[PDB]
Amino acid sequence: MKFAEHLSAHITPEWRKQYIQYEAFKDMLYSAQDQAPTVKRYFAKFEEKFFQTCEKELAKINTFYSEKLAEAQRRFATLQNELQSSLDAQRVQHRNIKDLKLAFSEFYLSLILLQNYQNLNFTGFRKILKKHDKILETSRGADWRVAHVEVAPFYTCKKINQLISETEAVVTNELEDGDRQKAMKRLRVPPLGAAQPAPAWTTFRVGLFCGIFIVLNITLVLAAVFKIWPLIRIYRGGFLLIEFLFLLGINTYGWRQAGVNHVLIFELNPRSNLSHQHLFEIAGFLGILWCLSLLACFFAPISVIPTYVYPLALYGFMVFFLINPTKTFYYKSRFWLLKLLFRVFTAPFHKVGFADFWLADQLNSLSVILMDLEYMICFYSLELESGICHKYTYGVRAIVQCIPAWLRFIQCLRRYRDTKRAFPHLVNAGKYSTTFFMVTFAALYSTHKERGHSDTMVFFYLWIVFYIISSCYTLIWDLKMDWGLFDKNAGENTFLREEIVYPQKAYYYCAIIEDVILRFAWTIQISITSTTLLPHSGDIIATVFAPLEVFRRFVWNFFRLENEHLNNCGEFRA
Amino acid sequence: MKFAEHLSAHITPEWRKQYIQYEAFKDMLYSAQDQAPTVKRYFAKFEEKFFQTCEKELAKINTFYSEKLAEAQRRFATLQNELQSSLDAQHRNIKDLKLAFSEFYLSLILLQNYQNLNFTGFRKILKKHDKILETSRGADWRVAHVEVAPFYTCKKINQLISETEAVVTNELEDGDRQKAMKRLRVPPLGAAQPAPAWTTFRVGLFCGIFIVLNITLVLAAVFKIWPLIRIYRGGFLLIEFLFLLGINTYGWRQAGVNHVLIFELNPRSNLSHQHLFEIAGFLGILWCLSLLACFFAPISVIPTYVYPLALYGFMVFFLINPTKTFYYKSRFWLLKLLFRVFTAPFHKVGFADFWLADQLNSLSVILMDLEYMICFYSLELESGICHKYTYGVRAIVQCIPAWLRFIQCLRRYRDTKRAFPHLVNAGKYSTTFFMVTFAALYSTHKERGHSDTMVFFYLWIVFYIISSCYTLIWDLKMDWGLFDKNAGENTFLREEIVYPQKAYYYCAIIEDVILRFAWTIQISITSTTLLPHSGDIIATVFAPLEVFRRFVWNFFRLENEHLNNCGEFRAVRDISVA
Ligand SMILES: CCCCC/C=C\C/C=C\CCCCCCCC(=O)O[C@H](COC(=O)CCCCCCCCCCCCCCC)COP(=O)([O-])OCC[N+](C)(C)C
Ligand SMILES: CCCCC/C=C\C/C=C\CCCCCCCC(=O)O[C@H](COC(=O)CCCCCCCCCCCCCCC)COP(=O)([O-])OCC[N+](C)(C)C
Ligand SMILES: O=P(O)(O)O[C@@H]1[C@@H](OP(=O)(O)O)[C@H](OP(=O)(O)OP(=O)(O)O)[C@@H](OP(=O)(O)O)[C@H](OP(=O)(O)OP(=O)(O)O)[C@@H]1OP(=O)(O)O
Ligand SMILES: O=P(O)(O)O[C@@H]1[C@@H](OP(=O)(O)O)[C@H](OP(=O)(O)OP(=O)(O)O)[C@@H](OP(=O)(O)O)[C@H](OP(=O)(O)OP(=O)(O)O)[C@@H]1OP(=O)(O)O
Ligand SMILES: O=P(O)(O)O[C@@H]1[C@@H](OP(=O)(O)O)[C@H](OP(=O)(O)OP(=O)(O)O)[C@@H](OP(=O)(O)O)[C@H](OP(=O)(O)OP(=O)(O)O)[C@@H]1OP(=O)(O)O
Ligand SMILES: O=P(O)(O)O[C@@H]1[C@@H](OP(=O)(O)O)[C@H](OP(=O)(O)OP(=O)(O)O)[C@@H](OP(=O)(O)O)[C@H](OP(=O)(O)OP(=O)(O)O)[C@@H]1OP(=O)(O)O
Ligand SMILES: CC(C)CCC[C@@H](C)[C@H]1CC[C@H]2[C@@H]3CC=C4C[C@@H](O)CC[C@]4(C)[C@H]3CC[C@]12C
Ligand SMILES: CC(C)CCC[C@@H](C)[C@H]1CC[C@H]2[C@@H]3CC=C4C[C@@H](O)CC[C@]4(C)[C@H]3CC[C@]12C
Repeated sequence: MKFAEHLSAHITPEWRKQYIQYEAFKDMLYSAQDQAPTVKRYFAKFEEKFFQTCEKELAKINTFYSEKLAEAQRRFATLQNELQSSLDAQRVQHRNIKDLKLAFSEFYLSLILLQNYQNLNFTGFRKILKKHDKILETSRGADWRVAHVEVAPFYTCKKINQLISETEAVVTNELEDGDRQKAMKRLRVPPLGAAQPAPAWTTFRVGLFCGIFIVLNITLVLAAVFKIWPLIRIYRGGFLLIEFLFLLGINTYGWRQAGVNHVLIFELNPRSNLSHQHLFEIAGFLGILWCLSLLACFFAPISVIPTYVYPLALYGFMVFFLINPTKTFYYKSRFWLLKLLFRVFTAPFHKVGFADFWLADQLNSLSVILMDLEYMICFYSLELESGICHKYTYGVRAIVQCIPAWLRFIQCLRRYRDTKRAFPHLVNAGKYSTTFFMVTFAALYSTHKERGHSDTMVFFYLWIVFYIISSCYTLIWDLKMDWGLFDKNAGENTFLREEIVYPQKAYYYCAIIEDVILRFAWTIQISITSTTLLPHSGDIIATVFAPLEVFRRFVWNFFRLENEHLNNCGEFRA
Repeated sequence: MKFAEHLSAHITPEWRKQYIQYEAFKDMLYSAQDQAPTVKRYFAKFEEKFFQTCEKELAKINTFYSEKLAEAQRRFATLQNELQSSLDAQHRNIKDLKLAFSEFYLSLILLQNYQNLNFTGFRKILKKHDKILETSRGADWRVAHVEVAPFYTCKKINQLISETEAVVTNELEDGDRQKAMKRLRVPPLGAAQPAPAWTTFRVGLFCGIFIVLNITLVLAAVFKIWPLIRIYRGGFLLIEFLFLLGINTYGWRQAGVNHVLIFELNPRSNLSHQHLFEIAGFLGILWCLSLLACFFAPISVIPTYVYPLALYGFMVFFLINPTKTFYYKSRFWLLKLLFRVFTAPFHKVGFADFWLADQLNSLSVILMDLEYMICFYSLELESGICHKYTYGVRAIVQCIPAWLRFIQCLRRYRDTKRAFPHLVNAGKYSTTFFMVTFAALYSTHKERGHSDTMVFFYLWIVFYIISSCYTLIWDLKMDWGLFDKNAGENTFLREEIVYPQKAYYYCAIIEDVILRFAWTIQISITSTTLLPHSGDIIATVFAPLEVFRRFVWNFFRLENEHLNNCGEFRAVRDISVA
């Protein structure tokens, strides 16, 4: 019924510019009919111009299809050579054959993608020429389609069908022991992008969890206004995790809408990947659990059950929700996340891909959870001078604060060793080491504040200068090296890059301003939380700023993924 | 992919028997493949049997297609005659003719979809046979017979469709093709149309808020001047009825019961079950908020009694909102149906009017609560004067829905002139009048020294038994069409059942048996003062049960009505223009 929306929803992002400009053709036809008042001569001239544009688009489609055909043939030849080599070779062999199977599946997916490209282009050409015929009341569009479009190489080439059949047969005969069902179970390509909406049950569950979360938040606010353990420092981590999951669902939705191929960037399975709806569902469920635990703490209806059981259990459930061996709840994604976390926490011993660095950055923005965990350990170790945990600073607190920065710094060092490109990796390593310097100097100042060493005023100046250095370093890296903004090629996009996938420039400008403000706020919050510093209002400031840090990292995720998709800023791809 | 499910979802329900039996062919293919051990000759014999079955299916499909095409041509001829008559006459007539033309176009599109689906199924099943048998003879059979069958080689339907579009856009749309193809487009129909994502999200959000608010209300009641039960029972029953009606719509869609045709709704624009669910969720959210405000009374200045009224007022406004928003089409249709029902004698009784009258019969508790709240406001504002004593107006208001159904049955008898069904139904509704009147007489005479109260008590018990038996028998035999003599396998049922499980039918029968007596007891208790102590609690408990019973009854009555259309192969409405 409507081909503009169906097409745009089915466009392959990386090939967006190579499809027929159906919307442009619509605008051209509508404008031509709008200016219609000699008159027949003008109509004939418009017809000639329209069909010249059609020929140009058809030629573009043909050249793109020919290039993709050559690429697919080369890929098939390479895959056959690899299969022969693996067969000659036959733990390591199993991994090799699995990688070969994955490569064959990816190549088949590419063939399906280009077949869909061909079908969509032909359908768009036919529909636009039908619209031309209907608007201009002429039977010449069909003649033009039959004369050239019907005989165009892109529509008359069946090499892709033969390649698909050959790939299927080869996989079935040399990778699945002659079973076609198993081969097609992995080769089949379901609808991609936004073509397949999320299940109705998933959306209903997301809505149910959102409603329960909203009502429970209202109830919590009412209980707090009306109505032994620090509840803020125990529940801030959970609240931040829920907020991060919700903002990550928003990030995934925006990436899908803007054509940012985060599936390829994150190296996820394109045939089956988690969507924003599932992230919203998980965030809503975790928020429901968090709200229930906090309400139980506020009320404690059961006396036999101590209050401290409620927080622990909540966070225990969360742990049990992530390390569950059973294949019940997002098991594929949960196992992938577990592997990524293991790689990140063992950063120097694994090659650093985009996913590892991205998760390490997320942890950098989520250090408050580790700080709260360490504070809970301190509370259970000593407090259970009364408030000794938050009144003094120790090295363990500083190293716990710097753990995410340490992980990122070691990742950058490993990347430098692997690639030897000193500039980016070492500049990023220094950016992360500014965090170590700032935290150490803040801890020294806090320790010296208690005793009159006479060298506490000099430790404060060092902390101020290193705070400024770290803030400027992080902001510059975020604006220039992460988002790729402030580029010379952006003639029409001031303070941006040449190409921006997102619709509005206001998004980018507000992002720059918010990045600066919340970078300063994040540095301040890290300074406050790492050490005693403000002994009275520090906790409130940290609690207020941590959600702002999560929001800043969410916007940063948006723009970092955008830059990575447009330009290989992270150099994680060939 | 998954062509069996696609065929099941896209088949026209009334033509279910007339499609290619894809699942049956799959069964034959799988059974033959498993039975494979002389092997080649056995395979050839199975292939011959499969081709014979395919030939039978092709002949049946061709015959059905020819019959439907002939019906379409006759309908087009009649429509052209009506158009000529209208031209000779030359607003309501033009609108009715436009509706008839749109319905004919819908029927043509349905027949074309039937043809395309049958051909695609024939191709898919023959491809499956080729794959399983490792032979290409099925493709040859498809080419020789399926691709040359009259049902697939006849493009007369496309020409008829084009002629219909031209006629509509010329003689009705004033030579505009934009107004045409908007009245007659036939978007995806049946269960093949997914509901909007935002609608599902709103349904979920409303359900979650409703659940949490209900939990809060229960906690407040268990841990923390105006009868709240009477005030809010009507609203709770309305919310429950809306939720169960959404369930009814979902089940009708899944089972293929074409409620759209039975209710005479527009096939192109239908209210999905999720829309009903979200409406019920929002109404329940408002009801829970009002109840919580009554309980806690957060605003001291605002009196408690304002909270319910407002809610109900909003509810009324929600139904009365003249603005073209918030299901304005469905709301206006419901308002017209209600106006027809409450003025039954002066309007022709369709299925929708009788169905809504029955729904109101199951929802008499709302009217009773309204009357009680009128009495309380008039008199109370002798403690409990309204509750302790009853009057004739109470019984009359109780019998109102039964009066509506009885007069509808009388009108149906007057129109059709058939005396069995309509007058037996009228007697079954008059039993309610007798029972209510005798209950009221006994309750009135209990307080006074009539000296014949026991006689009226015995009369009330006799007529209560009579009414319960009458309603139960009518529900089981007439409404649900069960206990039919032609039931071969489905004992105590009819020959053909649209729902997957007969256990559902048996459980529904038992539940109706119990709940008809429960509903009669509830009506007796509410209408009079038989049980002044526990009567209110009994009525409150029974009213949701009455709504559940009228939900199950809706299921089975709609199934029974749809089976008649299935037998008649009537997939579209019969439009008459005056
Ligand atoms: C400081 C303390 C800890 C801080 C928090 C730690 C971790 C959470 C952070 C990020 C989660 C991953 C975000 C994915 C981003 C990429 C885009 C995308 O959406 O990708 C998703 C990946 O889904 C995920 O990874 C899971 C999403 C998160 C679910 C949360 C589970 C519960 C966690 C409990 C918290 C644990 C600590 C206890 C509390 C103290 C695509 O899924 P797929 O199925 O295509 O996956 C690929 C699978 N193949 C390749 C085999 C097909
Ligand atoms: C004693 C009090 C009685 C309580 C009220 C009981 C029932 C009213 C609701 C529904 C009855 C009709 C249902 C028909 C069955 C098929 C399912 C379906 O609903 O399908 C619908 C038909 O139904 C409806 O439109 C029902 C409308 C529902 C709107 C909600 C209004 C609620 C108002 C609340 C009242 C407040 C009272 C409180 C004061 C005490 C099909 O949708 P369409 O878009 O094809 O509609 C047709 C529209 N064309 C003709 C243009 C295509
Ligand atoms: O509205 P009408 O009745 O006057 O004519 C409509 C009709 O064109 P027709 O006369 O056959 O040439 C549709 O064809 P159809 O789906 O049946 O298909 P096929 O016959 O199978 O090809 C077409 O859909 P589409 O197929 O191009 O998506 C639609 O385009 P529209 O919504 O604008 O959407 P856009 O594509 O421009 O975004 C036209 O609407 P209008 O142009 O607004 O008036
Ligand atoms: O992703 P992979 O292909 O690299 O690895 C697959 C492999 O196991 P691994 O993780 O390598 O240790 C399969 O068995 P395997 O070792 O005999 O290997 P082969 O496929 O013969 O090479 C296993 O099938 P199973 O026995 O559980 O059913 C499957 O599990 P699971 O997700 O539940 O998926 P399902 O199979 O249930 O769909 C894994 O994922 P996927 O194939 O993508 O699905
Ligand atoms: O590869 P497989 O074996 O897993 O699936 C095959 C077959 O299933 P099988 O195993 O024989 O039982 C078909 O029926 P099915 O299982 O979905 O149906 P049920 O619902 O159970 O009836 C399936 O869909 P479909 O033809 O019915 O729509 C079709 O897929 P696909 O490429 O989309 O074919 P096309 O639609 O584009 O023609 C494949 O046909 P082959 O070309 O012969 O390989
Ligand atoms: O569609 P019909 O032709 O069968 O009936 C339409 C007709 O109502 P009638 O019976 O004559 O009283 C229109 O009034 P009219 O004669 O002044 O003018 P027109 O020449 O038709 O424009 C009315 O306003 P309008 O929408 O068209 O401007 C429109 O409302 P509806 O679409 O609901 O509302 P919205 O689209 O605004 O939300 C009705 O659409 P139906 O939904 O199908 O009933
Ligand atoms: C108050 C100010 C400082 C905060 C910074 C502005 C916020 C509101 C801006 C910064 C980046 C923006 C996002 C950037 C990209 C997208 C993807 C798009 O498909 C939908 C909108 C969405 C999701 C934007 C929403 C608004 C947003 C979050
Ligand atoms: C009270 C005791 C004796 C019996 C209770 C039986 C209830 C649970 C039975 C009676 C009628 C049944 C319904 C009959 C028809 C359908 C439609 C189907 O597509 C889904 C199930 C559904 C919705 C059934 C669910 C179960 C049901 C509601």
